[PDB]
Amino acid sequence: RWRPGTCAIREIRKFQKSTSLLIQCAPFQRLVREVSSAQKEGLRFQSSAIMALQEATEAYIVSLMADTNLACIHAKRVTIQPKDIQLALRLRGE
Amino acid sequence: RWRPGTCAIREIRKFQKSTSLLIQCAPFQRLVREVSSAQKEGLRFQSSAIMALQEATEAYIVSLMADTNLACIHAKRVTIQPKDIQLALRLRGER
Amino acid sequence: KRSRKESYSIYVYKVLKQVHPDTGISSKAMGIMNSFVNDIFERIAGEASRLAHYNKRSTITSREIQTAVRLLLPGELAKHAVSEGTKAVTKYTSAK
Amino acid sequence: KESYSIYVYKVLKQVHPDTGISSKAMGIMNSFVNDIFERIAGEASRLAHYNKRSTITSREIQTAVRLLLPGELAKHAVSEGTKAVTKYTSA
Amino acid sequence: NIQGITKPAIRRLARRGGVKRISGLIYEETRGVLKVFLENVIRDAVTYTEHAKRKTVTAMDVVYALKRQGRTLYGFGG
Amino acid sequence: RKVLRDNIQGITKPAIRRLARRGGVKRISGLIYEETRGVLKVFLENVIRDAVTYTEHAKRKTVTAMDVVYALKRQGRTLYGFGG
Amino acid sequence: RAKAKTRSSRAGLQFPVGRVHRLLRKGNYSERVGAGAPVYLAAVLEYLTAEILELAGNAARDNKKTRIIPRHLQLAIRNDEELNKLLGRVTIAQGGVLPNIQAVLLPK
Amino acid sequence: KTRSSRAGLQFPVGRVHRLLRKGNYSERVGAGAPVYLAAVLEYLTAEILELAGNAARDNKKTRIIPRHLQLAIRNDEELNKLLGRVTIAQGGVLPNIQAVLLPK
DNA sequence: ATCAATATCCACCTGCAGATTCTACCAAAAGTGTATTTGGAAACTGCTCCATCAAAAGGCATGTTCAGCTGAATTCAGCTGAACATGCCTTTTGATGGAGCAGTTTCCAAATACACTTTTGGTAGAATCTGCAGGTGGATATTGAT
DNA sequence: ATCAATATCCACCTGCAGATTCTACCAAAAGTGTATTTGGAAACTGCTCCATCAAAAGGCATGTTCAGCTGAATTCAGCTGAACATGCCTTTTGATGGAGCAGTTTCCAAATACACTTTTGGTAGAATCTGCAGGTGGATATTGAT
Repeated sequence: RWRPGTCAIREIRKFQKSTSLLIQCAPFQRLVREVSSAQKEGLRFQSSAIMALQEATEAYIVSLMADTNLACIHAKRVTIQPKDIQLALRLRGE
Repeated sequence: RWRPGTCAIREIRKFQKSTSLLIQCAPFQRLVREVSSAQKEGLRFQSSAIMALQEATEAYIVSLMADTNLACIHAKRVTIQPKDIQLALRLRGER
Repeated sequence: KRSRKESYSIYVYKVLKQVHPDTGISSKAMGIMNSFVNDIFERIAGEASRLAHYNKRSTITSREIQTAVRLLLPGELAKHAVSEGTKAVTKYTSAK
Repeated sequence: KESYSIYVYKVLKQVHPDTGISSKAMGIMNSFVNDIFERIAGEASRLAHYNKRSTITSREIQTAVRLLLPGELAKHAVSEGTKAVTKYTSA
Repeated sequence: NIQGITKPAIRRLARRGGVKRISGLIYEETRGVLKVFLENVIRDAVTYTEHAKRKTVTAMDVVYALKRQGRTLYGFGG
Repeated sequence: RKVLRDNIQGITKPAIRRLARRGGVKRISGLIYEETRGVLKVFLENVIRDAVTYTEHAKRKTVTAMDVVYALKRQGRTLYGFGG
Repeated sequence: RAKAKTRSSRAGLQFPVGRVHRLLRKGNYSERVGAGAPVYLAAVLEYLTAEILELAGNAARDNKKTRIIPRHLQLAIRNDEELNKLLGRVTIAQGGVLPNIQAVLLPK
Repeated sequence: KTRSSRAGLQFPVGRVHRLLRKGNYSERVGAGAPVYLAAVLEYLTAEILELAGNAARDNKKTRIIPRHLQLAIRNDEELNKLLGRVTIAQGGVLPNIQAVLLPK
């Protein structure tokens, strides 16, 4: 039986080596059309256009996760907490 | 005798209420000309132009101090340390 | 050998007397105002130019100014801004 | 509709005569070239307006390159640009 | 339907970011921040499309919407 | 002009203390002042670099305030109050 | 002829629509510039200046002064959410800062 | 005989000239400016393509994919400073795990 | 520290389906060659604005002490999150039908760019006012010790 | 809770540095009248997008255990803030020299606008390579017991 954190660390290598989409495409399009119809009904989407949203969201959130983890390392911890996410957004000029 | 931290807290109020320059103008003007002559000999400055540098540097450093102090509050301390500044610079998208 | 240069000082003073007839304004604050007006004008005009180029169109109508205002101003600022702008445009078109 | 694919392919055959490139990477390259062209042209236009000048000479492009490229890259960029300008003017 | 973004997907995104340990209370703040970003981007993109007098949202509209927020994206036409 | 030497000594410790007090800091470690002067000098070098480039393009020996405003705006730092 | 009324009076504004028109033409934004664009833009500029000037005037009177100085402008911009979101990337000379001390640093 | 060959470039000086004129950047456009700009663009493209090709050799592949571009940009100092505000589709990220989280 | 034993990657080989590379043509930019304008470079010069330069002071920085209070270091109990196994269903992948838009062309009514001529509001001093900066004095609020 | 001791607001006064108003010009909008584009309206034309439907599968959701991690509680050495004496240097203010801008004029080397004449890169097919997904075998790393 593997130690806790070991299967997680060697997972980090899998995802930092791969580049494929890390989000299921079907739920992501469901949400995109939800918000799009929330701002304007009867809007259509290019197949390429929705792929652009997934890449941008993945990159933004990945960077946010790295910065949150930096906030934890600084706070002398490993477990990320919502106390850390709101710190990153506060220092990001956002 | 004032208790430690009290004279410091009431300092924050005065300096956060005032707007005047918190750095002596002569040493700041000496350094600006140092760097400018470091990049090109025989360069002059408008009297107003150096005032522009001081305001921008002061504002930048004040904002950096506020974010560093936020990093300290998050790390559960009050004393700011260089371990906190390099965190702020890393998250500001500038370092 | 004495020169001249245009500025928005007089109009800012007119608006100041509009909203607060008693209050004055310093020269430094006037320079702040000029820089602010120029920055906003540059932002709006730039986004308008990009909007024009994006549709293979070479002209700038008030529609592009309206959409740029909708893009650059956050919320009720954009709502009231569009309201006053449409009011002024509809008042100007009638040429009354 | 125009695109920079062929010229990117030419430069690739210049620096790597055997190696190919995927279509996604080609789109990356085109997007990059357009973004950089936009940066340079924008700073050049602003520099033109700042001096009540209505024309854009290669001097403004040189100063914009010196402003937008950080350090070790701007020297090489200015060298190649002035090289191309001299080689074009002299013949 | 924003709840459709599953927990293991957020775990994978965090693991790509280099995080070792994840609290359970993270997922709420995560979906919230994602929803804010998506709402902003879709707002600007839909304005870009609605100005062009069209009903279809092309990828260039998204690229412009992101570029307005200081987030250049390559790979879809600019 | 002059072979200046040690002008960083002009940024006093109590001056950095005052700047930090404006930033809302209550307690300060001794190791702060070094990193402070470092970051300040780096920022100043960048801004003066861009301003001197603007001047050398403007065919002049004097660095006006508009040059500083442009240099700051290039770094995403708009400044009001000296455009006129 | 038709006796001249300025464009500002025809639109009911305080900002000169003609000067904005000249800046739009000579500004290298587009080759041709419509007729309603300078009216619209001058209207928007007037509205925003009125906003920040009213805020600065009230903030100045709360200090019991009858003349707007840069500090009043900084307080007026930083105490509002939307204006601060618009000018987050801006600093004001002679401006000062917003008085804010975290609750962790306060006495107990 | 073309301007691109007369200047010793691979990028079309004519296309840059047309884009500069029709782009609403300035009323007048110099003659050496498009040459200069096309030269700079060619140089930077050559830089990034050499870096990506070398990274593809380190991966032992003969076709440039977005991952090679991301790795080539993020491993270089100047290019990373230039494109810090940019994301690359199909790109991934730089493999980096903090030293605090490792065993031993 | 060793050591046996999984599990887990890593290195090299391998076939193939899908992109990739190579070919055969043309509207539209690119190139050449005149007929012109024109911005801007060159030369003075009028003149602000910068750079030194002096000097006392008094405001502030420096150096040293001392104590209180904070950051660092340690222990540890409880719990939260990871690992793993399970089974079920939501996702992908493939294929069709057709419908609602974009996109292409064509042709004007309307809007805007120019080319000149007057009419002013805007700007730069001159001449006036006038809130604000320092400086006192009183009345509170705050802080620290019993 | 009291009580002494500072630090802090608040108002007032006055002289003045600066904000305001008044006046005299003048660059630039406003007005008149042509000449030029262009967005847009109408009609097609394909073309991606949306909506279903099946099936293979692998990822998701659940539940259980357990280990390591995080928060709470304590201690204390050392560090940093407040204080005080000492002395050093940054501020104001005036005046000059002159250097370096701005402003003004003048005249080409260069840029623009067109009229034709080529060249080409873009689009739509025909015909090849090569990383993706696996597969073994070896090389490491982990985890657990001596």
